[PDB]
Amino acid sequence: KRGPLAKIWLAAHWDKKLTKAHVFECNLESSVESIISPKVKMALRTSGHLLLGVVRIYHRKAKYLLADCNEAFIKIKMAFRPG
Amino acid sequence: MMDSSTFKRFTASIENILDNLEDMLLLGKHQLNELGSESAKIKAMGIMDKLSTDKTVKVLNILEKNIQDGSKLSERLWRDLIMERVTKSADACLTTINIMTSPNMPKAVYIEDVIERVIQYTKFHLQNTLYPQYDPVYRQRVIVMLYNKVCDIVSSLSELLEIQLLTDTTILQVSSMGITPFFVENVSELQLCAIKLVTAVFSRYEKHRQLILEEIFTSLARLPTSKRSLRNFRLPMYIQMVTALVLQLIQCVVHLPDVVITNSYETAMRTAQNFLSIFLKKCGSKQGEEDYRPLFENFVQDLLSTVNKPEWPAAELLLSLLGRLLVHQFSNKSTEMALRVASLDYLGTVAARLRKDAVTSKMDEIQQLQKALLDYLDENTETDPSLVFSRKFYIAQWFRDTTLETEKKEIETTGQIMHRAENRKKFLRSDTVDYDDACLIVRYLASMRPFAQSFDIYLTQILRVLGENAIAVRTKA
Amino acid sequence: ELKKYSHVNKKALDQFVNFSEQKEKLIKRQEELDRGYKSIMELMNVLEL
Amino acid sequence: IEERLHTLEEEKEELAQYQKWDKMRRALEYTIYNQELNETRAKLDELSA
Amino acid sequence: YSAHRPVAVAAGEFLHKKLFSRHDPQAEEALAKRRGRNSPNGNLIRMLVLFFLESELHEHAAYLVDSLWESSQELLKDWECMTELLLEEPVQGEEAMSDRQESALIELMVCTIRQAAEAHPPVGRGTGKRVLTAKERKTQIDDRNKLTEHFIITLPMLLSKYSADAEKVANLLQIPQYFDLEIYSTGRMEKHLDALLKQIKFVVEKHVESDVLEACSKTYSILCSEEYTIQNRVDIARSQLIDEFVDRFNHSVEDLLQEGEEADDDDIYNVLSTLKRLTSFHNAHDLTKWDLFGNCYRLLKTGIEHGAMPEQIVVQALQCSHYSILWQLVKITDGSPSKEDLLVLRKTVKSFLAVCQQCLSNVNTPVKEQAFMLLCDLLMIFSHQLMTGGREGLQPLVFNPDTGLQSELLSFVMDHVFI
Repeated sequence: KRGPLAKIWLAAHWDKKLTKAHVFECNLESSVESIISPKVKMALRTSGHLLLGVVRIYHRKAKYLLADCNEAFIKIKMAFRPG
Repeated sequence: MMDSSTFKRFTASIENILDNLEDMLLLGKHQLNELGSESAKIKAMGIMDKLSTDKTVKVLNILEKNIQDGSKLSERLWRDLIMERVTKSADACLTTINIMTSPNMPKAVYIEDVIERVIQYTKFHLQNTLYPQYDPVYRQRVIVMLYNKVCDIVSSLSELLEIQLLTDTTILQVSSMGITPFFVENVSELQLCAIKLVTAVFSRYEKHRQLILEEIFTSLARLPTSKRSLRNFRLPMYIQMVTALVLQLIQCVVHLPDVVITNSYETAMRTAQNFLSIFLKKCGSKQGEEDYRPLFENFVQDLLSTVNKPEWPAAELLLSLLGRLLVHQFSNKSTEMALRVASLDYLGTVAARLRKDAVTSKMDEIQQLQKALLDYLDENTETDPSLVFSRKFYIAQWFRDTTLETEKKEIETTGQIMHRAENRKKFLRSDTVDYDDACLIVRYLASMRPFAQSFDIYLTQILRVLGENAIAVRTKA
Repeated sequence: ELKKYSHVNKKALDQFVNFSEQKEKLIKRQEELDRGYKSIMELMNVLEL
Repeated sequence: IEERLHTLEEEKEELAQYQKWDKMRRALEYTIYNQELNETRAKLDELSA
Repeated sequence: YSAHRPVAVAAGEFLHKKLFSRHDPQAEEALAKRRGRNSPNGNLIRMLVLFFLESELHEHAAYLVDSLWESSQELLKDWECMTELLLEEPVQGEEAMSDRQESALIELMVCTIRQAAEAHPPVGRGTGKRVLTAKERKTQIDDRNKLTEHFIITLPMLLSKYSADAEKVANLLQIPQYFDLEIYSTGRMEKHLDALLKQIKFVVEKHVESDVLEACSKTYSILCSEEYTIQNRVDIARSQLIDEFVDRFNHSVEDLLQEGEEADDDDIYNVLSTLKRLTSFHNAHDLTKWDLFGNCYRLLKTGIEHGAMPEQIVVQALQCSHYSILWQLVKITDGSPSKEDLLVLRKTVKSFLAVCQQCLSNVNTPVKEQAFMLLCDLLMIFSHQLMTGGREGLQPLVFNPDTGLQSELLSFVMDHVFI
């Protein structure tokens, strides 16, 4: 809805409205984990949900990077032989 | 005019004062701008009877000019920047005009280095400048005039490449640019010029068919997919661009000089069937994160939307090959689910609107009709170029029609021999008919060929798939 | 000389220059993912404690 | 990818050699055809005389 | 023909209701709009033509068409119908299309298509508070498309039928101001453009009228739109025709300036016609690459010395020299001012000033007025506001007025204005 952590709320709870644009470059994972580490008033279950969000988005980056490597595999194999 | 040496000496004075003041390092904008402006038509007949080594030294000089902004890698310095590209673009215009200028062009008044240089200039500066601000996905009159110069230079590049053979180390990247702008928005006239370029490279060389189809299938996902200005090719009835690109690849290869006609024409259907087979097999399965289906539906409605116009043939051949592929695939059980349901859906669409076209269309005589239509399209080629390829495709089509008539008596042998003689006479030969009459006579010719008379047969194929072992497919059938 | 120079695929300069750049863009991102992996492994150990 | 890139690097030097040979062959071909047109002109005038 | 537009529009709606019942019975369709043929609507066009003939209260049907605009929207876009009823002799068996009727129909077409392009009513009927809705603009655009594709076809044999008719050519060449030129790039009809260029070249070389030359020059300037791809293709024909006219002008002038025999009326007519064409096409187009100020200035100086030769030649020479001077003035504010050609241009302007002062002292009164207005142009060129637009190197060009010239101007104004 609103906030830097709103995308993580969508990932933890909705997960359907997420698109590839947010997945690729919207935030740095290592940044946001150190954002969430020292926060005050942090309830246990909401921390668990933020862990859901970060785990989900990290694994989605791994799947999309695997994908990227796949079309890399297609583009490297081409060659031109006039014979 | 046999000489018209009344501004021939004007231009000749221009280059001799230029190479005097430069040879004994830039020549500035205005002089070269007017030089290209007069080079448009004044030397287009008068370039002959000019000193050859002076041509070599001036193309070397303007080569050294275009070296400067060749891969240039680029509030007040921007004025220098824009004037640099406009100056070198005018220089590019002079190169691409000067080389093509004579109808007969003597060998080695050129070196491929300068054509390579204008090519790489085109590559870098086009991809740097014109795509990002005419397509925000990749992201005042100077841009517009630069655009028009790009259009003119690539058109002249196309006809120059048709004039003479070039090396493959040019062919690969000129084909790359000929296909490049077909996935951005506001480039329609550039796309016509790119059609001209791909006619030149495709009909001129038979060794890059595989190449062209592979770069076609690579970046199909980059299509705009926008409701605004998707169909912008007049024939109302505007059509999408890459469909007409495919069509002119289909009709572009003839290789008109005996059995050369037959083998080249079956080569044409083979190249087409490889194209559509690979395109279909890439489309049929659902790939990750994207799809090629909507490409296939819009492509095929455009294909049958341009089914029967006398200057767009072979769409009937596409539809016959479509019927053959669909009966080959969906009858089995081994093929994947999405391909079968796709082919059944396109079969339903073509059958329905073909049926309504059939019920809404109709409601030496053959030689007379053939000669009248060929005269009318000869007029059209005298008016509109590049349709000579369609004419030669038609000649091959009638040759193979008489062939399939021959193998399916002696009076029919005499008749087909007379038709063969007429065809060869019109080969050696290589009124007041209208476009509407041309459409009527070409749909009459299509009615003569056993093509539209198989519709119920296709329904029969549906009858062969009425009983199935899988429910979903026959439900939506 | 050129009869023996016939069987080799072309455009290798374009291929190598392009694909080295794509290699480097995959290199830095794959270097990133492992650093995030140890980061989340450490943070899991923290959350457990 | 790394080994495929290295293979295309040797083939990149190979293509450099191939294209050098190709241009010098074309230059020689054009030179001998200049020679054949010059001899042609010569022969023409000789036969006319 | 009321000045008030609502009254006129109500009257025109009444007229459309009354006098249009050839095949429309003011009832249902299948016989009312068109009978599927290219014939029923001909008679509606016919009493439009007859109404314009009898309406002698106007030489132009502008107010009549504006009144009949919204009431007969479907009828006024059917341009193909009166196109066959103007050129290719329809199968209705009617009489020959009368020349007065031809001019009347052409004037009606001028009015209808100009109202089709621009929707604003003419002066007196003007409002200025006009807003365009989406429906209005889409109707305007596809109207432009259909008129473009129709009339690129019809204008070649239109001119071929009416090449010698000066006023009909002048009327017909106002429509190309409203043609979207990129449709030519999409329609691939630049060949018909070039055919019409050769046809209007034949008209230009066959006609000597100043008005038709003005219309042709304006048409060329409209189609000299550099923002469209066709600019090279049209510039081919423009350069060809002006080069022909340069050669003809030099050939005629180098024999006219010498006394010889005689100079007779034929050489005078050739010089006057060629200089008329050159001046007309030099007004709208930069043609200073063909420096004919030598010939024009020699003609002006021999007009000064002799004084016994026709008025119109001197008028055309003065205007053409002024056009050359102002077109040179165009390519000095382009950010690249030199100094040698700057002083050369100032000297030529000073010679032109002397010629204009002599022509103001010349006894001919239209020559006096033309010299006065040319001097006005020269002084506003070298005015104090020349320094407004961030200029530095134009200071040598600035020329101060002469007190005797000022007194001559005041005397001319008092003798020829305040009467």
